[PDB]
Amino acid sequence: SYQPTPEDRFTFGLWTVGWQGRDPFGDATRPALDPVETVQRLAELGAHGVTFHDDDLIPFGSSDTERESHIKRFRQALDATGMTVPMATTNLFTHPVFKDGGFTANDRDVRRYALRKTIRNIDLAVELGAKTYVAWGGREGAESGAAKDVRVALDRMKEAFDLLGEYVTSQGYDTRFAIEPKPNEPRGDILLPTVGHALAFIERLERPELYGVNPEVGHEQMAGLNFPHGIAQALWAGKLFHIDLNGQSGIKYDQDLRFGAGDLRAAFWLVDLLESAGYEGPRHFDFKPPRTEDIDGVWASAAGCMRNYLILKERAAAFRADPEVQEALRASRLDELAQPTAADGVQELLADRTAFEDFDVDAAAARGMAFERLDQLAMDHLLGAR
Amino acid sequence: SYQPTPEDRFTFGLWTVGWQGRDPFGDATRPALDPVETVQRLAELGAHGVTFHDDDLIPFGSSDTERESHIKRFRQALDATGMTVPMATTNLFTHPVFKDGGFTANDRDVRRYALRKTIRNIDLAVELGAKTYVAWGGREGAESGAAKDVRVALDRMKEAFDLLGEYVTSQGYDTRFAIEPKPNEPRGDILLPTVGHALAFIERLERPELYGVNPEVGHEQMAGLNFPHGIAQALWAGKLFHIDLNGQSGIKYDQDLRFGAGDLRAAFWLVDLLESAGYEGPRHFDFKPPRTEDIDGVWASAAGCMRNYLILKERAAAFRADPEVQEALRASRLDELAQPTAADGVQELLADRTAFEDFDVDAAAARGMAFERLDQLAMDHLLGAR
Amino acid sequence: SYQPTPEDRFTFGLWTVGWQGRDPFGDATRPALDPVETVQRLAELGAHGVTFHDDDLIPFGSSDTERESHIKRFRQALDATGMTVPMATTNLFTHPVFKDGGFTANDRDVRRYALRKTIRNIDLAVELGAKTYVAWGGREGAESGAAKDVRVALDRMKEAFDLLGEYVTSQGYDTRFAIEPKPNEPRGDILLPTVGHALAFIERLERPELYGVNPEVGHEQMAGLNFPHGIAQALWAGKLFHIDLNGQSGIKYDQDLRFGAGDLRAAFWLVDLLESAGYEGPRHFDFKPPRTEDIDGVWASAAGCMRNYLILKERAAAFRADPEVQEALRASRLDELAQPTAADGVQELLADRTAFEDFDVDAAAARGMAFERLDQLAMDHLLGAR
Amino acid sequence: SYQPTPEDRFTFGLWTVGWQGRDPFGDATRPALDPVETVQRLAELGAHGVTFHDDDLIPFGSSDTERESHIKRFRQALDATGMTVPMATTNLFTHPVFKDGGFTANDRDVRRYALRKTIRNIDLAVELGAKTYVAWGGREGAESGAAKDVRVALDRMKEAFDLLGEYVTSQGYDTRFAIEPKPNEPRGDILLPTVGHALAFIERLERPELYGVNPEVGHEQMAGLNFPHGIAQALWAGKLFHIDLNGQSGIKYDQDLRFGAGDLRAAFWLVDLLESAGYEGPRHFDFKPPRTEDIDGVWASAAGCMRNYLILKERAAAFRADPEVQEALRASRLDELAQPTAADGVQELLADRTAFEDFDVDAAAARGMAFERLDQLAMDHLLGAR
Ligand SMILES: O=C[C@H](O)[C@@H](O)[C@H](O)[C@H](O)CO
Ligand SMILES: O=C[C@H](O)[C@@H](O)[C@H](O)[C@H](O)CO
Ligand SMILES: O=C[C@H](O)[C@@H](O)[C@H](O)[C@H](O)CO
Ligand SMILES: O=C[C@H](O)[C@@H](O)[C@H](O)[C@H](O)CO
Ligand SMILES: [Mg+2]
Ligand SMILES: [Mg+2]
Ligand SMILES: [Mg+2]
Ligand SMILES: [Mg+2]
Ligand SMILES: [Mg+2]
Ligand SMILES: [Mg+2]
Ligand SMILES: [Mg+2]
Ligand SMILES: [Mg+2]
Repeated sequence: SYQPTPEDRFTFGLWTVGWQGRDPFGDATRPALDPVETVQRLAELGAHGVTFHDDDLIPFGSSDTERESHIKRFRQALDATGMTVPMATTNLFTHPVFKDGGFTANDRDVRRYALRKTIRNIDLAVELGAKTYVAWGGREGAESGAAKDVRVALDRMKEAFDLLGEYVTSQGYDTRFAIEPKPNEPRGDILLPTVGHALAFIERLERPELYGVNPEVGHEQMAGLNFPHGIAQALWAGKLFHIDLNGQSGIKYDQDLRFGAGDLRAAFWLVDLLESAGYEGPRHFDFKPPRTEDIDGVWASAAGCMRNYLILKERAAAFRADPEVQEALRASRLDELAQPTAADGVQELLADRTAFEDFDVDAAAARGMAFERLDQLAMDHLLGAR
Repeated sequence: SYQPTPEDRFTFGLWTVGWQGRDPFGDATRPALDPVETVQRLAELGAHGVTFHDDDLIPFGSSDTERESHIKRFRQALDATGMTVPMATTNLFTHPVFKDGGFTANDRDVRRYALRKTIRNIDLAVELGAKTYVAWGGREGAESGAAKDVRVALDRMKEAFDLLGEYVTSQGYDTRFAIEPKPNEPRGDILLPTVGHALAFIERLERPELYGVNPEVGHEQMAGLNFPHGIAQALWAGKLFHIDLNGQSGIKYDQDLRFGAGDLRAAFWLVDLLESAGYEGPRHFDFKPPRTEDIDGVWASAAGCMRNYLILKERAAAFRADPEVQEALRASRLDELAQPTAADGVQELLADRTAFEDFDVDAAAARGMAFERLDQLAMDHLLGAR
Repeated sequence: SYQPTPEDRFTFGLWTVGWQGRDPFGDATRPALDPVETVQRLAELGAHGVTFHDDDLIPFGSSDTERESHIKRFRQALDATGMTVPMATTNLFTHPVFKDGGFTANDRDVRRYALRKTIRNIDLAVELGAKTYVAWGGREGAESGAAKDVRVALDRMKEAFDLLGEYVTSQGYDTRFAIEPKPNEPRGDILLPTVGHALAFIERLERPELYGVNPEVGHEQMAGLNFPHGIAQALWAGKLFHIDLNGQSGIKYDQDLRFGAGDLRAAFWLVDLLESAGYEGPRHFDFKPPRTEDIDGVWASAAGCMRNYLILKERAAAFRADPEVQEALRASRLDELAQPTAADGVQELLADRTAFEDFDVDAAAARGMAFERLDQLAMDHLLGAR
Repeated sequence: SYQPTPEDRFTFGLWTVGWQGRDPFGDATRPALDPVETVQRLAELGAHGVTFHDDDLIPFGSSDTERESHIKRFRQALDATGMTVPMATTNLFTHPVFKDGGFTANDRDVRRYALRKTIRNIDLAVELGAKTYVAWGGREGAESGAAKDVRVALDRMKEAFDLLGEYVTSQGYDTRFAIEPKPNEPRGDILLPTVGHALAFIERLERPELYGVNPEVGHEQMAGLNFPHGIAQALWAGKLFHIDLNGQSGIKYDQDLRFGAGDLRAAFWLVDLLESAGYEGPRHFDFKPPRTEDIDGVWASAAGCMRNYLILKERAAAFRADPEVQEALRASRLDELAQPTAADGVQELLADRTAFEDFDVDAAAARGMAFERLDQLAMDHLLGAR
């Protein structure tokens, strides 16, 4: 049964189990966690690696001697546990200088400072082993319409990601970027609000191949969108470089519940998709243990993230492996969807009378899709009533 | 003041003022309108053109002799009024044969029939003068997770749009396609749910240049997204081929209120963007006069669509033309957003100590953005209190 | 196994399995079902009874001979199967005359007609043995602000329910009313939009005890509310007279999915609540088999409604029965929540220095609620991982 | 012009212009404001009064000497400006001890502490002349289903309000309570989530007449509800004791934009309602100047709150005063809505053949409501296009 292994590739941010509980209406309920303690406890839980924002590891404002003490300590913990660092990112949202954005701040000097802060952390991420560098532009956007010309801000956003592509190319680094979309919060509306908007943006950059997406369950659900559908389009585009797993219960503030909570059936269809498409990147949890919890509650919430992924993996595997489900898929013509519509081109199609002139539209309209039966088989597998 | 002219390029679908009032809980409240009567009345209201789905003009199932009677009659009305037909589209949603989709139906023969129905109407649209052919895949999607493999459905969707690109290319037609996104309704989740998802999809087609988007105000608002922001990204990508104007009051069923209703400030920021970016396509209204109205109420609702666009155009023009607003934009550093972040490349940026080492982060953090003052000037212009 | 029997009190509307699949963008995909055939197919499935709108049983406009003939063949089917009719309701939304409302229509003659149509069906409901009479005011509301004065509409809505209470009291009928709330659709905004608004309104009627609520899963979820929370307040108020069970996947158009679909964890906490509070009314399913389905998919969807309630009942019962869960509830102090705050009274609380001046606020702040461990035990029980 | 004077009853919380800009992803961008400076800058702006949470005026944990000193300098500022204190409230959400609630915390000692903290501030509110005492239960609720038994929590919530009613009655205080509803944030789901739920709960308290509601624009809009509709029901119930005015752009995190921003047409229909129903309470602004702003942007945002109410008051007044609008209201039969449906009574309605057996349902169905023309006249008046 459900014990995490290194092969499950479960990772967690320093900021997830390290969340102190501070929210818009309340102070911290927990003490700050030491990164070294977090690496050790996560290694004991069966996680494979940890990720970080620069300001999680090195206190904003640290002198270069305090910086290397922090880095050194962290790296001894990693080396002692065998924990990996698959991804890293920059905090371009906490400090008041980023109140109007990092890469798309109206003030040019803030945009330059944002880029220098990011490059300093790309060098660190690369020596720690990170292959993905995430960008969450949480402050890029607006609360009012004339505060941001969005066509000019997209020029500044393209310009910042192109300069970053330039830099990693000239250094010969093997890192790839993954843009993390979110529709709103903390800005009234955030630029590149969904997976689709981030995908389309990448196609306009100088080096498209260096950039993919880091979609998060709760973010797409804050726009009422189907997260497994958005992940299937990112996989179809070859751009799912990383993923953030957690839970969200509707269109409201961003909750970051542990994975499995929130929309449980969407979590099931997501694990089924990730596992049958053979996604091989980290299964990263970007969640917040509720501020009602003490530190024992924090590790119970982190353990529940992994446990729920493994139960859903087991149930999805059993659903697809079941002969009855395989027969129900044929009955709903999922095999026929995999056949080309018109492989002999549009002239064969135009000549075929059975495709239009002689098509019996009413016989075809009367065929049932048998979708409810197939979805109740999926419901029975998820609940273990099969 | 606010009289529609031909230069305003206002157009309406046959199905908008022709909506009979039928909804999921109620029967029709109005009689069916004759297309000829609609062309004449819209021409009297000051509209520039009309659009149509094939089944609006020619009754589904018409023999080829009844088809040409309908077409002939319509074309005499257009010719008598000088009304244009800038866009046309296919109905791939009403008939029960399309219950699981047109282009991405699981049944291969339905997908072939969908493509033949569409090509027949592209030929008609081209001889009537349409330069844009819209595709709204209202039935492409699902209510349950195993009913549609979305990666395979995107293959079938790419395949259908590529066959259509093939066909118009081989015929030498000057039509371009515009995909119309919608997140849900009538399917639980519709494929390519937002402007961003449709933009990203286009980049994967064989002939990307033939395809753009037809975004609709209320559709992006059904996902709680900022519609002026999504339009600015489609304009930045060079893909705003057409637009559908109406109103929506929140995340709920698709209302199609007349333009100006619903989110009035978003309507203001949309007209400001369309007018200052010099969009030159039709201002098309895809709206439904509420079923509470009789035919006099239908033409009053259609007239209100145009009237509201012209009042907002006038207010947005006055906002941007005001010296005080121009001064407030400089104060919020909207001019500095138009300056390149690092035009002398990443090595100049890396060497600049003022960009990091010597950057006074606290002086910069303390600068106010002056955004509330600028937005209250915009509020005063919209309300005519300035 | 999970076989329904009439002992489980499962009931279905004639309009549910009977929906023909017509939606805002599509025509019917199924033929009309004969009520007699519905009564015996539902009896075969293990249902306990059926409910109806007047217009589901007797076609609008039937002559009295035709009316009596429909009632006759229906009642014969009831007698033959042992099926009961627990509830009935009026259709005050389909006919065009109800386009601005039934009870709160601006036209006074339509409000009188709405009342006569309802009274006629109350007499029939009582003859068939219905104990609850539902009123869903789906047309009471507005799309625009000046169209409905809402304080005056609530006077007309109170007036209508007061006259229906006077009528059944004069007749000595044992029937009570249950108001069914819905936030929107088919009107832009519907009056009494949630459970709370309907509960508050009832306290203003002349005979408050004759009226309760008939909440529906998907309706409260269309406003992003927690449906188990809404039901606990209705049960706390002693007003849960009936309940409509189905599924909804978020804030969008009203889907009416089969129960168990949509928010599955909310369905689990709902069955946990109804079963532990000892609700004794009908478990009524107001759902629509998707229009993708044929008649065999209709009965599979209906059967799935009952199966899912019975699986969730079993898991909720096993959860509450588990000693480890019972121990986790004590650790989270749910036993202390049941203790009175200040049964000693106000002056004793004011004299209690340990309640304020000597309360150690930091020792209390430091106690973790242990809610994540508890919620993961609930997750394990729902998935059958114990 | 639109200059506020104290005659307009505009009031502001100390926590509003006083917000320092700390949010879930960011630190403060503004220094703390001294209450004394807020009182005189707001008096200069034309405000009538200020409101407070205990912890806004007296820092949590102040010794009684420090407490009295804070109250002293505040009261001196009040006396010097002629500013009033119409309302006050308790902070039962910021301190970590309130992480699972104040009045419905699972820990009994915290619920007693919550009551003592509130009573202490009721005595201070009454001394400063407050007539309304608001209770916003922002921590009463849950993120998971078994963490809070909601029927027992509502017994504890009733118990707490009953004891506060007993306390002010024994003291002979002339102060009434107003419950402030909010659907979520900071808890996953908050108890009494909307106006209707709070209204329904009040009818179960021991002294219902001591309690009403303090609805907030953005809170009801976080559940997609019509705020003018919610306010008309509270006014119909005689329970609108206070109101919080601000803006919200849809269903997402609570934004607290300045009034007039967000849904501008809902702000117009809200001022129309408050002004035509003769609401006489404070027009209170509970908003947050965006963290992008400096202290000058704080006072511009505050001034904009008042300016927008005064512009919308003028347009709503001109709308209702227009003979053409008065004629349009008669055409839409808003005068007939005010007529009793059946003042002749139930048996006369039953004997009226014109109400049913001789009602021409198709002539009534054919009458248009003329609501679009009416709504466009309201649009013209709001935009000043007449
Ligand atoms: O909602 C907030 C974001 O998801 C944030 O937590 C990012 O994940 C982090 O900045 C790394 O990308
Ligand atoms: O919401 C429905 C769609 O917007 C529909 O009305 C399309 O506009 C039409 O099929 C032409 O594209
Ligand atoms: O969403 C609509 C309602 O659920 C409606 O169908 C009612 O259930 C019916 O009028 C009788 O109860
Ligand atoms: O969104 C939160 C509430 O608006 C809160 O700030 C209340 O207004 C305050 O506790 C006193 O009324
Ligand atoms: Mg998040
Ligand atoms: Mg994330
Ligand atoms: Mg629409
Ligand atoms: Mg459209
Ligand atoms: Mg429903
Ligand atoms: Mg119902
Ligand atoms: Mg708020
Ligand atoms: Mg408030």
